[PDB]
Amino acid sequence: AKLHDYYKDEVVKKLMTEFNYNSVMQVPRVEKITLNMGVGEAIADKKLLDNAAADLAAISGQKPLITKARKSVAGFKIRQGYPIGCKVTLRGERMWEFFERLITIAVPRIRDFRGLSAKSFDGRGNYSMGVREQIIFPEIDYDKVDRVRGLDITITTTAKSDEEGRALLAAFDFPFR
Amino acid sequence: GIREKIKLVSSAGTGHFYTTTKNKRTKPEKLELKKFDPVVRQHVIYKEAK
Amino acid sequence: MLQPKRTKFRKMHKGRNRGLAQGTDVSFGSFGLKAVGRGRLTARQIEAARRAMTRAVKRQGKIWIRVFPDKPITEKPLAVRMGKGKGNVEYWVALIQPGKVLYEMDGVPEELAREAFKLAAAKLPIKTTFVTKTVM
Amino acid sequence: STRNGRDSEAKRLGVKRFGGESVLAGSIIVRQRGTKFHAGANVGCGRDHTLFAKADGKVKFEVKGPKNRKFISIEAE
Amino acid sequence: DKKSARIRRATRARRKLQELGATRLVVHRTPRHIYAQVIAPNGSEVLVAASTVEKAIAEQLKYTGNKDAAAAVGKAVAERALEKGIKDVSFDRSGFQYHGRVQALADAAREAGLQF
Amino acid sequence: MKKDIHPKYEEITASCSCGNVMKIRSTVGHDLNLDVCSKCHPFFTGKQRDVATGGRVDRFNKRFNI
RNA sequence: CCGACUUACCAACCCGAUGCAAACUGCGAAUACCGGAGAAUGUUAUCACGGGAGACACACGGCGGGUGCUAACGUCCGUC
RNA sequence: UCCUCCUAAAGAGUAACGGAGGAGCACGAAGGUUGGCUAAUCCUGGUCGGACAUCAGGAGGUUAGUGCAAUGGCAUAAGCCAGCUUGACUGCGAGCGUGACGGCGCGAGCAGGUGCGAAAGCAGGUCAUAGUGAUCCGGUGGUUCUGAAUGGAAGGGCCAUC
RNA sequence: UGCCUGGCGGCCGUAGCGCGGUGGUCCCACCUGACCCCAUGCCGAACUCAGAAGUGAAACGCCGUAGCGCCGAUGGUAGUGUGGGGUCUCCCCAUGCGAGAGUAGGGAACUGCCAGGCA
Ligand SMILES: [Mg+2]
Ligand SMILES: [Mg+2]
Ligand SMILES: [Mg+2]
Ligand SMILES: [Mg+2]
Ligand SMILES: [Mg+2]
Ligand SMILES: [Mg+2]
Ligand SMILES: [Mg+2]
Ligand SMILES: [Mg+2]
Ligand SMILES: [Mg+2]
Ligand SMILES: [Mg+2]
Ligand SMILES: [Mg+2]
Ligand SMILES: [Mg+2]
Ligand SMILES: [Mg+2]
Repeated sequence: AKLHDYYKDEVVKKLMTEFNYNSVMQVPRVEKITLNMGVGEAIADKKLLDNAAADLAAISGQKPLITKARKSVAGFKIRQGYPIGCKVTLRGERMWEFFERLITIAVPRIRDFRGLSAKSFDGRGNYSMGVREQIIFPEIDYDKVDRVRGLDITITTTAKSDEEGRALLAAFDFPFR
Repeated sequence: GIREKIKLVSSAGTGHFYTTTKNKRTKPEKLELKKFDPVVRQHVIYKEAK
Repeated sequence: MLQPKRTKFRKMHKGRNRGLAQGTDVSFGSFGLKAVGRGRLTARQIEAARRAMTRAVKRQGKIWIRVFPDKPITEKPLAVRMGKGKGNVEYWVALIQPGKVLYEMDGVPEELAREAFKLAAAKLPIKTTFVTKTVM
Repeated sequence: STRNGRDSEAKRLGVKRFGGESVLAGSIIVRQRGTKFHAGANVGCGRDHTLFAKADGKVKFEVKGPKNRKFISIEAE
Repeated sequence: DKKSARIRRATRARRKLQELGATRLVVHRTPRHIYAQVIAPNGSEVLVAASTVEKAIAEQLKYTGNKDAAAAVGKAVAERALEKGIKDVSFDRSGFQYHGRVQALADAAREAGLQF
Repeated sequence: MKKDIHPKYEEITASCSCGNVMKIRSTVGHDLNLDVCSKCHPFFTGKQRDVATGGRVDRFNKRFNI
């Protein structure tokens, strides 16, 4: 949306001068957003996973992909094929539409918001963030929902380092400390 | 073991049957496969019987 | 008493004992007790010759045992006829060929090392010899 | 003591026609369990991975392949 | 890798066509071009080749690298190999799904006298 | 998109009490009115106004009216 | 509570050095075996068919082994 | 009784009351074909979440996987998904392998009718090797082959099967 | 004839991984867009269609560097067929064959058929 051309018109020029880039497109860019939540206790009951899937489809207008256990582990008593959690990945336009409304309404609605930590990068330039609450998004009316299941936001950028990854997210007015 | 014997009797009217095995505990319904009937020299349906 | 734990199989073939040994030089210490004979050398003789060595020096130096039995030996009981299975494993032996360096220690004067190895060489069936480190 | 004493009949595997041998069509070249020798030019492969001739000629063993695998072929000589 | 995953995606069909000892019509596709060439059953030497990079074909084409371009090269390959005596070939996908320009490349070559 | 297996996704008008009228695409079905957005959220000026819990010595000193 | 400070502890994975294996192999012989060609030699010594059998209790010695105690003029195999 | 490894001496075979383990099944899809896909284990970052669930990157390379024990094998995958389906089909079969025999196994290709694929092609069960018992006697179905004077029939024979 | 690039092979690590430099006229690659031809067990990320704005960043090709991977003699050792011998649960002699490991060293490939661009 507006964030996309804002990136084209401002962020590219902001980062080109800062890091002394020689080519136009060597500046990093975000390529996808991955949303999930592993309900886990859906081992006992099935209707929780269908409820979580309805939440993710409300937060982002896509049907979540149900994910199943990769290997049987006796610690939590699960086996291969058991659906454990959902997953949604956003690319292109729908990525920006969710991204713009994450940084502008959802995060400011966090109860006792103090600031998102800037040391959450995975060592290559990608950002991961928990939310602990699915009510901060306006698409939840607090009455349909029953549980307090949290999401897991992942920012997959093409940055070669977290030093560049921090700068790219900062140029989008990301609430770091 | 638990797998017993059945025969798929042809539907072309002639007396011809392929004999196989089928587990009944999991599936109690009949079997329908299009097989070859050498009496009439055509591929016809073979409904389970016996 | 040296003995492998968690062996793949309980009982093992008798086999034979031919050729010369591989570890024929001192690699950890500076004085070594080297075999000249041939024959299986059980785990009870390994410990009986180690005690006679950590007692001759009794305070100084490190001692390395360069052998480990890892060979089960089965013995038939008494008043039992032949056949009807294989014997039940009794002890463990370390097959020794000439040139194998059995024990070796560093940190003591050569005279004390020479005499200490003589006290252990009287507890091992095979004919051993004293060897010192080289350069290569 | 006891609880043993079991075995199975030997399956008589191994190469039947060695390299340089003149074979007919359909004659078994090697009986195997896995695929130790892979079928090359003019030889087939059974359901039990038996390699058989498909045209009369002289057997040839070769080690073609990225993974250096033994191949069996036939020269119609 | 995006090409290596395709190469191993077309190996099984490509090695069977060699064990079969049949002439094959390999097809290479590019977002800007499309190529085709008839390779002998040996596999090492080619007999006939026609592609969009050829200037004799591209000048009549509005934009080489679309379905209408793939139809023109397919006709070119078939007519070029028709006077050489090659009539019986086997199509090789080269890993591309037989759905777009490769389908038109084959269909136009098929209609132009080639039998496969 | 896989042809009507997804919820409806349209454009809504989300506005704040202090303005912040920003058009967005969401799946609610009706326009939404909320608090101050990230533009006017006091996460960058009320820091001293946020850490103020306590105060006992001065409170007693007020009661020291003699 | 956060674990805030300590230990005379043990200690997995990797790194360097040192050994062992019938049921280990990133290496690998000598012989043996299969196929082809060539001279010499051998009263066909080779194969197929047909008439007649005997025999199917083996023993010791050398070499490679299983078992036994690398004991037995012990016992079970391969080859001479 | 059958299957896998070692003893078994680098072709085949090779014994002991020698050393170790399995079988008396399963599947109408776990078979056929077309299209597509690639693991274990680790690190970092991440709400409940924890040594270990789900996710995002990087190392690694098949140390994973195979309905079932072990060996041999598998990336063109024989491992993992989906669409359509019944070749898990009938009559034969050049030529071989292995048994003292009874037997067991591999098989290109020919004829008739199918399935998948655009097509070349693949398909006569399953990654392969265990999952099984002869003859006599009798049971069911088909088929004029015979039918003890003749026409029938009883009873035999042949094919499929218990 | 020479250079650069694409397709198909031969050959299989002396041929691969790592580190550094370099290439965009053509080719290749990323790339713009998505109602359509097709697809996502969600996502044009992949597959696919319609094009050319930008770039050589990533990938790919080429060149350089031995840090690994890899190849590896000569000599000796082990083993062993035949014939002899010993103090013969192990060895020696005559003769034929002769490893494995390690050492010196080699080493960041070579090549065939078509199709483009340049000089
Ligand atoms: Mg007898
Ligand atoms: Mg006898
Ligand atoms: Mg005997
Ligand atoms: Mg005797
Ligand atoms: Mg053998
Ligand atoms: Mg032998
Ligand atoms: Mg015999
Ligand atoms: Mg299967
Ligand atoms: Mg396939
Ligand atoms: Mg299959
Ligand atoms: Mg199987
Ligand atoms: Mg009558
Ligand atoms: Mg009858």
